[PDB]
Amino acid sequence: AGGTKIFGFWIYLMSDCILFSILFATYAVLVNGTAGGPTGKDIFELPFVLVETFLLLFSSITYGMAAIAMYKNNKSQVISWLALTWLFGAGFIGMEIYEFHHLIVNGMGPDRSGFLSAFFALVGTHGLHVTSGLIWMAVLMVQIARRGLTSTNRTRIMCLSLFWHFLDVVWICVFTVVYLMGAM
Amino acid sequence: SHGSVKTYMTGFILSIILTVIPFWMVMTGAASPAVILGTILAMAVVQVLVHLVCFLHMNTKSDEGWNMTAFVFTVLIIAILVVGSIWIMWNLNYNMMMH
Amino acid sequence: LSGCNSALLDPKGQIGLEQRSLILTAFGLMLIVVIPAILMAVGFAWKYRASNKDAKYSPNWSHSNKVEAVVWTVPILIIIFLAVLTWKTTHALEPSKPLAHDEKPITIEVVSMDWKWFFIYPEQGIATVNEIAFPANTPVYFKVTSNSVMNSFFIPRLGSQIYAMAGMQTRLHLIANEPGTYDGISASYSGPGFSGMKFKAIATPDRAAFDQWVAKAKQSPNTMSDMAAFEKLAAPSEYNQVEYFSNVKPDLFADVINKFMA
Amino acid sequence: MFGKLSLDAVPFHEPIVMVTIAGIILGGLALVGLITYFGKWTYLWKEWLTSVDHKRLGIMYIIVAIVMLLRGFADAIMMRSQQALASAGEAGFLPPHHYDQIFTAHGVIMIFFVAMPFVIGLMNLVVPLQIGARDVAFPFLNNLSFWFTVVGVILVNVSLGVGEFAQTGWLAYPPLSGIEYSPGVGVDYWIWSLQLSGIGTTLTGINFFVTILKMRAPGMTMFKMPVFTWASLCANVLIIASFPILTVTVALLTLDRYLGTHFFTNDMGGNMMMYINLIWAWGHPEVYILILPVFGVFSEIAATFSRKRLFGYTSLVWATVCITVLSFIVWLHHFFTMGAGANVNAFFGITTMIIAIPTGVKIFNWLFTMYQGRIVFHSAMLWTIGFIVTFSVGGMTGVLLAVPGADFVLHNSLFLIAHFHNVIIGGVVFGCFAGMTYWWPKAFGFKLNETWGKRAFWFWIIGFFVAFMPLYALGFMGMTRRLSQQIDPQFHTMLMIAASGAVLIALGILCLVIQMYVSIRDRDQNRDLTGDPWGGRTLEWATSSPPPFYNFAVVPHVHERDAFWEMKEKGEAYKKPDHYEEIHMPKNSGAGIVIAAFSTIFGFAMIWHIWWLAIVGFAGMIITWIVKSFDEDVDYYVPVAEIEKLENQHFDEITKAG
Ligand code: HEO
Ligand SMILES: COC1=C(OC)C(=O)C(C/C=C(/C)CC/C=C(/C)CC/C=C(\C)CC/C=C(/C)CC/C=C(/C)CC/C=C(/C)CC/C=C(\C)CCC=C(C)C)=C(C)C1=O
Ligand SMILES: CCCCCCCCCCCCCCCCCC(=O)OC[C@H](COP(=O)(O)OCCN)OC(=O)CCCCCCCCCCCCCCCCC
Ligand SMILES: CCCCCCCCCCCCCCCCCC(=O)OC[C@H](COP(=O)(O)OCCN)OC(=O)CCCCCCCCCCCCCCCCC
Ligand code: HEM
Ligand SMILES: [Cu+2]
Repeated sequence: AGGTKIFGFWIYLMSDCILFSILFATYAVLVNGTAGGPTGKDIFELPFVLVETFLLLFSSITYGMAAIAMYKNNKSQVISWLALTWLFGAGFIGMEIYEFHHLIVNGMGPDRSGFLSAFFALVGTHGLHVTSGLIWMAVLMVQIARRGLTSTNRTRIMCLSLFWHFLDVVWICVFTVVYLMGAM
Repeated sequence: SHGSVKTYMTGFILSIILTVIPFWMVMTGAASPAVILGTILAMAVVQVLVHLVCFLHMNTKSDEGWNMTAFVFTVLIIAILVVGSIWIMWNLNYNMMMH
Repeated sequence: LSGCNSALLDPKGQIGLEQRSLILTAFGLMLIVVIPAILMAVGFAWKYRASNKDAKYSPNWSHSNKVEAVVWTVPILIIIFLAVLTWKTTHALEPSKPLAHDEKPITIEVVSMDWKWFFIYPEQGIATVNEIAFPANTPVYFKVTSNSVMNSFFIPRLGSQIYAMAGMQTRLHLIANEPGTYDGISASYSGPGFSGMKFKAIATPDRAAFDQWVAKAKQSPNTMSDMAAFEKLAAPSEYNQVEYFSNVKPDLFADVINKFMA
Repeated sequence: MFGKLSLDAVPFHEPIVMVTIAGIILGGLALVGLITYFGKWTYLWKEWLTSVDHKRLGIMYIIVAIVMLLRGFADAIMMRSQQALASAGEAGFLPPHHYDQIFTAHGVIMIFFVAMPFVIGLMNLVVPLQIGARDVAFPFLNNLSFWFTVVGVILVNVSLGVGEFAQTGWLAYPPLSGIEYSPGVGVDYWIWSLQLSGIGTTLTGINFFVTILKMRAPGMTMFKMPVFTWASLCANVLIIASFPILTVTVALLTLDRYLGTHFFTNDMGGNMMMYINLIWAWGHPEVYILILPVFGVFSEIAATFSRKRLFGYTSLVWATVCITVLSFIVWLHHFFTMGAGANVNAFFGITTMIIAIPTGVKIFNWLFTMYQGRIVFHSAMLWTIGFIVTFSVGGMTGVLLAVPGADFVLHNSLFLIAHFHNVIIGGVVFGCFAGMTYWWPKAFGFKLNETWGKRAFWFWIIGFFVAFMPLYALGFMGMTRRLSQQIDPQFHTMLMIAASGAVLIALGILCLVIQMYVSIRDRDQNRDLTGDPWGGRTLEWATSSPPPFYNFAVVPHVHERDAFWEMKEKGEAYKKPDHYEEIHMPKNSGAGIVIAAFSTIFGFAMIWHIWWLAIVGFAGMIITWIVKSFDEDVDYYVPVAEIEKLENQHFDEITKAG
């Protein structure tokens, strides 16, 4: 039964790797499409990008503790370590929408250049993936608390372990190709 | 399959010495841009590698082997669609200037 | 797979004549593995069909080597010589590569407007729509661009084609070895009225006949001497007939591209 | 309703599009009448629509393709007539506003909806049967995939009814598809029909990958699988890897058409060459998603009707695997004329000829499966002998386009058109018709009529060479794709011969309908009982005529390559076991049509700018999905009594005719 879905979800994650790859090529070309607008060094508040990363690097260790607790059959600890993970992902999403709001209400929106478009669609897509992961983790804690740690909810914790840790793997390529390699 | 509390807290105490060093070099300025770009990219592959090794626990013994195989094949499709597209659109942009 | 008096199999240009001898080389480098493959599909389906009790029936014969290695080396020994030929011709028929000749190229700047072509002569100063002219046995320098959706400048009887994008200068080099009036078209769909982007490349027999064509071109009340006159020749129209303008603004082709780049 | 929707969007004064949308609204309602009269609405909800069963989903995938092969062909036979009228004086009957919606809605349909769910329709019906599995790895994801293919049909079959379709070509290009040169909702119908059908076909490429990998019988190694399963495995690595390039190249166009971004415009940073690059980075790999499962349909028809083991099994597998990886480094041969250098044109022009060596070795392996055999001339083998002749020419003229020196004069022109019709009509379409008549006894129980299947081949292959060889002599005369007005009268005599060939194809589609009708009527005489009508070799011929809902009562124990022709050769075929065990089958789920029905609302609202409705549709797609996870009843145990009954019926049918 299980394990076949985890492998299918890993294959979906590979398709997702390629999806994000297409967005890293569109940004690699349109990074200098900054016609009369703001270049990379001008809008990237680098400290604000660091605090995001540490809100997502904690979002992987706090889930790892949830997986360890699930392997220890400690449902209460699973909920406690999943509720804390949803609190760092929520902070990352809050800072992401705050950045996308500081950019839009100052004219530097997605329709200003080819750069900001290639920047709002690459970081914005990662934000959409993270918020989908948050919707998934919230609709999963409802099932862990309701039923328990049944054979169908142990797969969803491991199917989310791949998805949630992978979002922090893409981010290692996001702050180093968009923010670091841009504000350099 | 399973990851101990030592698999974590060793990919977490190592991923902070890889999310600070580039975020410090490229921030305060410590070397020539030819070495900064190499550091923030060599440490950007080592961190992804340590994540794949200790967060999405990825051995060769999973799924009869089709767990590292699918990834290694997917990297070959990214390195072909990215390096290919960048090469093409560098040859296309140059050949359409005001020569 | 036919046409003895067609365009591509009877070109009148050097860029076109060296591509015909390239199509006829590939067509013949592949009839070595296609004429057998089509002859074998018919000769094997007949000799061994169901009722021919005169052949060998061996339903235990999959792995061979004399028939597996010689069948996986003729495609290779063909593609190899079809690959070095590809490389040599590609590095010789490139659009950007200037033609070798002891005569200065006549630069023509091609703006693909909305369902009409616009040819600027920056040296003579004339700028005609839906018609070019250049002496035979004389290279030309097409600097093709677009004012609208992506078109494709194509003169089938003279040689290659090159796309045309809004802010972008793509270069093409053609030459007419014989005089005449060669048809031109747009080789990429461009919208409702794309079927009317049809110009005529009048190749003059000598230079004296080309100067007298510029003469009749520089004898018109029209005048393309401002950008507000170019934007007048941009109202979406179809089947634009030949129209000769007059003294043109210097660096006009550079002003068309320098509006999708600001 | 709200948004841009209004009666000024339905074509009322246009005569042609008024009869059509009054015929489909008449046919689609006569269908409801026929269904409700016979009372077959409950049976068409508990058995077919809400069905997690690869057999009943691989028949509903094909019914869509067949019922839209007619919708896509009427686009052809009309733009074949306009070019025959516009070439000699008369203006015609299709103004350039209504013709440009024809060659667009004909490439979008006959690729994504007549060729894609006909290749997937066979990879669904037969692949779970060959490997010895009782169902795909993810049953519910298969019903949802199908209903996400239909959700892209209710958006293209409605585009001619309310609004218009794209006027840009089947791969709508950036500067012409932007909101400044195509502002009407014709590209939004092109966007949300390929997007809501790409999300659905990516999930069906993950099914058959995991199915072929981790659902095989106990003993079928990766080098004992059937060649159709191997090709359907290599054609899903091209779905998982390439279709993500489509869900972005389209999604980047929506933002360019909705939020006013500057991805693909020509001003303020946008490169309108990045779309032409990405859409072909997917475009090419997508043409090997269609031709690889057809390289399997023909690998088993030749090895079956010739009564001979497939020549060089281990050389056909190392050709499909090559083509699977060699199809990602060739995608630039579609815009050789764009203006790239001489080192990238020539590089992408060599790697697209190296991909012809595996295809040649594949074509030559089939020639030696027929070398020393007994080639039964059943209509399914008639296509294969015709597929070789109709695909060698296509490949020959396509490698001649792979030369970027001969691709400058043979770019978009009536020489390009007839190559991807030579390799599709001679390829995919022949394979989609050779695999439809070869597995028809395994999908319904009776055998297709033969004296009409033969007449359906001699009009499709004769009506091709007399309908596209004229479109081969026109590329050398200097014609262009997508011409519909005032065609130079020099192209006349070649466009009338090319029109009198689509009439023979139409007669070859009428023959298909007559064949289906006669075979469905006279089923009680052309009936297949033993489950092995042709003398097959793979495991799908070990079942009954229609294999039961569970494929195999006991999962077969494979020991050799031809898993069934090896059991049937040694005698261990049709043997009855001692004790059956209850099967663990999935449960028919009706939450896949609802996620899809809630997706047409989202698409039809994002097209017509109905935001209050797009929000509701999007929520309904992620509310029927949240509540589907709380459904803790998704499987049931098929008891041993029903298995005993079915197996005893089958063994009775066998032993009474031995
Ligand atoms: C089923 C789909 C399909 C298939 C299988 C093919 C097969 C091939 N196609 Fe075609 N194509 C397909 C569908 C399309 N092609 C297109 C366009 C297109 C273009 C663009 C040209 C231009 O820029 O306009 C090129 C260069 C090719 C080349 C090829 C090649 C090299 C193959 C090779 O696979 C063919 C190899 C087969 C051969 C060679 C076997 C026969 C020969 C034998 C017996 C082997 C012996 C060995 C040698 C001869 C090498 N195709 C388009 C454009 C869409 C649009 O814009 O309209 C489509 C849809
Ligand atoms: C905007 O313009 C457009 C259209 O306008 C027409 C479209 O239709 C379409 C397609 C939409 C559709 C609803 C068309 C789909 C339906 C069809 C039939 C497609 C056309 C098919 C063909 C040309 C091939 C033939 C296919 C068939 C299924 C034939 C149907 C079956 C039969 C028996 C037709 C009979 C025709 C005959 C000439 C023989 C009949 C003669 C007799 C029975 C003799 C006795 C006479 C009587 C009256 C009893 C598009 C996409 C479009 O863009
Ligand atoms: C913008 C459009 C995006 C479209 C959808 C994304 C938005 C919301 C994402 C989905 C909603 C949140 C998560 C789903 C809700 C509950 C899912 C769940 O129950 O998880 C358990 C399930 C485990 O599998 P199982 O339990 O067996 O499934 C049976 C029934 N589902 O888990 C599963 O195996 C299935 C769940 C997989 C999660 C997929 C999430 C993908 C995120 C995609 C973001 C889109 C980004 C846009 C890209 C375009 C490019 C510009
Ligand atoms: C950019 C597009 C924008 C368009 C708007 C957004 C569209 C979303 C609206 C549609 C909702 C998404 C599809 C809903 C179903 C998702 C698939 C699913 O439910 O997974 C089920 C599968 C297990 O199901 P199974 O084992 O077969 O048995 C059934 C037991 N419940 O679980 C598995 O085994 C895992 C295998 C697949 C994992 C999830 C599949 C894809 C994830 C969601 C797709 C979201 C689409 C976004 C981008 C598309 C690319 C895929
Ligand atoms: C049934 C016989 C068919 C006929 C008569 C036919 C006819 C045509 C015609 C006339 C065109 C446009 C020619 C032009 O652009 O000038 C065309 C384009 C096309 N056809 Fe077909 N076709 C047929 C079958 C198919 C099949 C089977 C497929 C794929 C499965 C297919 C896919 C396409 C595509 C992708 C285009 C490109 C449309 C565009 O330019 O946007 N066709 N067809
Ligand atoms: Cu291709």
